[PDB]
Amino acid sequence: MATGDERFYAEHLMPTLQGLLDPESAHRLAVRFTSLGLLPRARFQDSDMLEVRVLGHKFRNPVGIAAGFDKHGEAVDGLYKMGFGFVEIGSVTPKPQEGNPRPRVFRLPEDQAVINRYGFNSHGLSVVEHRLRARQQKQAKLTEDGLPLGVNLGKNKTSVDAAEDYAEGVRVLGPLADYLVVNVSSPNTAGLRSLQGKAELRRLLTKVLQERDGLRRVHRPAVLVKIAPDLTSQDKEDIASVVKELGIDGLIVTNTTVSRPAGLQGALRSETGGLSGKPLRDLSTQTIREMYALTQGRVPIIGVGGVSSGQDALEKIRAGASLVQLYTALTFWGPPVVGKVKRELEALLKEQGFGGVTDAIGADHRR
Ligand SMILES: Cc1cc2nc3c(=O)[nH]c(=O)nc-3n(C[C@H](O)[C@H](O)[C@H](O)COP(=O)(O)O)c2cc1C
Ligand SMILES: O=C(N[C@@H]1CCCc2c1cnn2-c1ccccc1F)c1onc2ccccc12
Ligand SMILES: CCCCCCCCCC[N+](C)(C)[O-]
Ligand SMILES: O=C1C[C@@H](C(=O)O)NC(=O)N1
Ligand SMILES: [Cl-]
Ligand SMILES: [Cl-]
Ligand SMILES: [Cl-]
Repeated sequence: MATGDERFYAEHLMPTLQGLLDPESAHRLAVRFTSLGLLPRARFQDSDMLEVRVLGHKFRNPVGIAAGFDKHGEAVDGLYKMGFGFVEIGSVTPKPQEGNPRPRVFRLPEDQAVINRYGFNSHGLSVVEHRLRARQQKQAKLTEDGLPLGVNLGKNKTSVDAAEDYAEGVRVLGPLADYLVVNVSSPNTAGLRSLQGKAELRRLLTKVLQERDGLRRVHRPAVLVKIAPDLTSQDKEDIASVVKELGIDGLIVTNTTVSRPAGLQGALRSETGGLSGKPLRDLSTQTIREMYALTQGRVPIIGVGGVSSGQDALEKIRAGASLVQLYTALTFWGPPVVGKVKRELEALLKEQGFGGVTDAIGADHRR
């Protein structure tokens, strides 16, 4: 049973490594091991119940790795090996940039949470382009086999024209991606989340979509917008409106939160940055629920924020997500968490009378 690796990781290896390594070192080591395929056995075999068709693609299972883990596209193949149904790399900025000073990442173990203020540390588009080009046909085969690749695009700290930074990303990495994400929801770049005062969001996304439409057909990715959990009701209404009007392909709901929910215990709760993990979970699920309603269920949503179990995944799917991602849970529980979530989700689907993931998408809105 896989529960062996799961328990060993969760109860012994992971807490040991947490005591030995600072969180940024732990991130770097996890990326390096993953990149080399040095992974526990992923004992879980994906069943047909977990397959999802969305965004022009087959997804063998609906559990992805969220942006921010493999920022620079170094570990994509090991992430599939780990059992993820899809991988999102980035955020990638046009020019290389260092990000914020260290320390810039903090664990809140008591809360099963993380706070980060990386500030879009990125190798930049050219480096990532060449890295993805080196495995482009391997990725075409993976995609055809139900294992798509997403690329999350960011902007540089000193850029004078945000829309131009995103357009550069679409031109350079769009041809190498199944989907692109216009991340206008980092907490850690000044001005970024403001990329929604309405006619200006419309202006940005129109430029992005024009650049995407200009790519040759087999190199033309889906375009998604990733939003924060901190938006006003007005901002959410506005985003829904623009997405419908422009024919944006989907939404990623959500990025980290700049809020600090009552009840956090970790000593580092008042560090600046975005909060992820358990305390974000229900805020994210509620944002999914509202965006699904505002878009009439016609816009695919990738649900993200605090997923650590099959129940967490199913709640997001029933709220409206077609796919989910996780990050922070991997940091606490290690690679076995991926099989755990998938096994649990399959069991819950059966118990609740769903034929598969597809049948559960948005199920709460139909009761
Ligand atoms: C250390 C860290 C770095 C991240 N960097 C990125 C990023 O570069 N781009 C992005 O869109 N989201 C970034 N995120 C946000 C995650 O993609 C995700 O939306 C969020 O952490 C919620 O999921 P989780 O609770 O499962 O971690 C980052 C998250 C963490 C924890
Ligand atoms: O704690 C982190 N990694 C743990 C510790 C190092 C080893 C590791 C982790 C998660 N899988 N794994 C791992 C990956 C491949 C093979 C064996 C492993 F054991 C971590 O990784 N990304 C982060 C970002 C923010 C804060 C902490 C972060
Ligand atoms: C970060 C330290 C923990 C790393 C765990 C290494 C497991 C690699 C598994 C290799 N093996 C062929 C036995 O599966
Ligand atoms: O979009 C992002 C970017 C990131 C960063 O600080 O690099 N941190 C986040 O939490 N979300
Ligand atoms: Cl093993
Ligand atoms: Cl409000
Ligand atoms: Cl405090």
